[PDB]
Amino acid sequence: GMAMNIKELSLHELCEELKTPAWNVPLTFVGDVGGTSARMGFVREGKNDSVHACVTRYSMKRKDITELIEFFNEIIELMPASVIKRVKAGVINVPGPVTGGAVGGPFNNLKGIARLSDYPKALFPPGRSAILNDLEAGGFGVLAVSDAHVFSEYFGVMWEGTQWRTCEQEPAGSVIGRGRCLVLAPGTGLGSSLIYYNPMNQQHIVVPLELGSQTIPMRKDIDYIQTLHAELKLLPNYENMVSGAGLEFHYRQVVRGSRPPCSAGEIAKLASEGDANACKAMKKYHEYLMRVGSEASMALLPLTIVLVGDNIVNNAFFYRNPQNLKEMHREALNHEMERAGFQSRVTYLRQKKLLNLNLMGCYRCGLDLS
Amino acid sequence: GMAMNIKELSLHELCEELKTPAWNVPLTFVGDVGGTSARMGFVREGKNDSVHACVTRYSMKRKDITELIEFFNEIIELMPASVIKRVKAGVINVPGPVTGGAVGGPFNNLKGIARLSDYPKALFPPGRSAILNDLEAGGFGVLAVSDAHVFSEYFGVMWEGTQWRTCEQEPAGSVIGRGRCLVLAPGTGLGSSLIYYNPMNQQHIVVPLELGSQTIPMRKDIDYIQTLHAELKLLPNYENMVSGAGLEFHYRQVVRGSRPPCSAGEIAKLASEGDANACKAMKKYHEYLMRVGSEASMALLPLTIVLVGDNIVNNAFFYRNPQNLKEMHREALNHEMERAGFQSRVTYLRQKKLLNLNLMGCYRCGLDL
Repeated sequence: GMAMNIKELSLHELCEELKTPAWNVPLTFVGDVGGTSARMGFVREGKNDSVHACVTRYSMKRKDITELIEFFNEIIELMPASVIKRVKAGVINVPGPVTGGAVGGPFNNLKGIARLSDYPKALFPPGRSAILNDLEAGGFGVLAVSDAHVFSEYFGVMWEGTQWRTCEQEPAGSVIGRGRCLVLAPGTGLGSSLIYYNPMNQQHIVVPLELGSQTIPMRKDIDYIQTLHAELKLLPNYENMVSGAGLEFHYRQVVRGSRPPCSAGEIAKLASEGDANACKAMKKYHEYLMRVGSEASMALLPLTIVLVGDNIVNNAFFYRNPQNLKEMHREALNHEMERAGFQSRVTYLRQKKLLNLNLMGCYRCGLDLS
Repeated sequence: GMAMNIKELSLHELCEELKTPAWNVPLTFVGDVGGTSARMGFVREGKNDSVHACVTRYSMKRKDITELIEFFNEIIELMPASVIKRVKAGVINVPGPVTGGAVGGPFNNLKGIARLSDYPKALFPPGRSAILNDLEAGGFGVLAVSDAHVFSEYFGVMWEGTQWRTCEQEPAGSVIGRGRCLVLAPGTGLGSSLIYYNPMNQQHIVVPLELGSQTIPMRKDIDYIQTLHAELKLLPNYENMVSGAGLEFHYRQVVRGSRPPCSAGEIAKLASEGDANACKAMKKYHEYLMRVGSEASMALLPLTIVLVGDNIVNNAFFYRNPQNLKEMHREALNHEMERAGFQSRVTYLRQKKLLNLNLMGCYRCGLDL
C-alpha cells in the first residue's frame, strides 16, 4: 500500500523487472547523482497515484560526470528497444548548478560538465528531458509526496501558522498546500529552494535559492557573530552557523575549552543521548536556522517551510522535544515584522521519514515535461 | 521610436478616441489603482508588437476600493456599445495582497475589498480577467517593455555583469534576458518582485517579494544602524534606510544638527544642484539599496536587477554621475560571496524613461489569459 516505492537492483535484475506486466506502461528515466554513487532507473505510476521506481546504483569511480554517459549507453545496449520506447521523459539531478535545464556544473567533487545534448535521446527524449539541481529535485520530491497523498506519512507539523486555515481546507501537513513552500535542507550545508504555485498556469514551480550564503542579520548576538567573524575571517552567513562547521563552532562556544572539540556527527550523537552541552549546541544551530526562516518568511511570504533531508529525519529526537519546539517557534517569530504577524502565518514542517526526495523529484519534474 | 504609448485623456475625449478606426481592434481594459488616484482605460496592439493605451485619471476621494465599480459602470454607460464589445480582457492592479487573482485586500490606505466577481463582465470578461497586486503588475510591465522590443529605450545599463554574455548575444539592456530579473522599486517605500525564468519552458513568472522588510545585515555600519535603531525603536530594515524617511535620516546624520532637517524632495533637489550634504545623503541611501542588491543577488541568483519607478527616473542625475555609479557598484560587490564572483555576475539596470509599468503589466497579464 506504500505510495512511494523504490527498489534498488543490479542492471541485469532491473532489466528482468522491466519485462514484468506491471512495468508495461509509460516510464520515466531518473538519475540521482551524488559525489560517490549514482542511482538511476525507471519510475512508473501505480494504483492511487502511487509511484514505483526501480533503480541501479552506479559507482562514480572516475569521479567524472561524463561517466554518466557510459551508464546511459550501458542501459540502452542491454534494455530491449521495446522497453525503452515507453520512456516518456528523462530527468536527473546533479550536485551543482545548472544552466537552462541542460548544462550542469562545475562540481566540487567531480570533473567535467553534465550536458543534456550529450545524453542518449532514448533515455532523455528531446523536449521531455532536464538536468536539475539537487535541491530543485528535492523540492519536486516534496510535491510528489503531496501528489501521492501521503504528506502526513513523510512530514510532521512542527507548528501550524495562522494562514494555513484561510488558504487550505485539509489538515495542516496532509498536503503541501496551494501556496508558496520554502524547502530548507539543513545538513552539512544549507540548501534552499522555493516551491511557487502559479495560478495562471495551474502549476507549481521549483525555484532553487542560495539563502544559506546571505549575510546573517543580527538580533542580540553581536558578540556571538563577531566571535565567528574573527575565526572565519569572513562576515558570517547563515551556512556558517547552520552546517557541520557551525555545529562544531556552537559546541566549542558552549564548552569554552573545558571539553574536547568534537565533530558534527559526534555532537549530534551526544545530543541524542541527552548530553546538555551537545544539546545546547544543537539549540544554537536551530536558533540560526529559525533566523533563516524568519527573514525568508518575510522576503518570500511562504505558506509553509519544510525542513528536509536525512539529517532532519535522523535528528527527530530534537524536533519531538516540546521544549525545543517552543524555543524554535519563539525564535522563528523573532522579527520586527511579527508585529503584523508575518512570521506566525507560516506553518513549519519537518521531514519525519526517510525518502530519496531527489529520485521522486526527477519523476515529478518529468510529468511537467509533456 | 514610440512602441509604448500611454496617453492620459478625459473620459469624454477617451470615448471619442476609442471610436476612431485605429482603435477598431481587440482591446484590453486596464486599471492602475493607488491610494489617491486610479488610471484606467484601454490598451491595443499596434505595428511590430507596439502597445497603445488611453487611460483616464480617477480620484479615489472616498478612499474606498468599491468606488472602482462606479467608475467601471460610468465607463460602460458612456462608451459606445461598439467599443465595449471589443474588450477581450480586463486586468487591474490594487495596492495590497490578492488571492486567486480575484479578491484583493485588506488595504493600508483604502477601505473595503476588491472583488472581481462584483465587477461588470463587459469590462472584465469571463475567464479573461484578473486582479493583480501592484508589484506583480510592475513586474509584468517590465516584461511588456521587453516584449515590445524597446528595453533599451526605457532602461539604461548601470553596469553589465559577467553572466549576461553567457546566455545573451544581443547587448545588455536590449531585452530582459533569459534569466531571473529582480525588480526593485525604490520610491516612497521599497517594492520588490522576482521575475523568475523557467528554463524548461522559457517562461518568465512574476513572484512578489518583501525584500524591503528584511532586517539589514551589517557591514562596517554597526554604529550607523544603531543610530537609526535608537530612533525608530525598531531593528532597522532595508526600507528604513531606503525610503523618503530614510533619505531624511541620511541627511540628518550628514549635517549633524548644523542645518535644519529637509524633506526627501528637498534633499534630491539640493543634490541635483551639487549640495555636498544632500549628495552624501543620496550616496547613503544608494549604499543601502545596493546592500539589498548584493544580498538578493546571492539569495535569488538573478541575471539582472532592474530599479524602476518615477523616483528612479527623476533621480537620473544621481545615476549619470560616474562617481556615484562607481560607489554603487563597489557596494553592490561588497559581499563575502563576491570572492566567487556572485555579485559581479549581475547586470544592474535603471529605468531611464517615465512609463507606468503597472498599466502595461495589466496589459501583459491580460494576454497570458
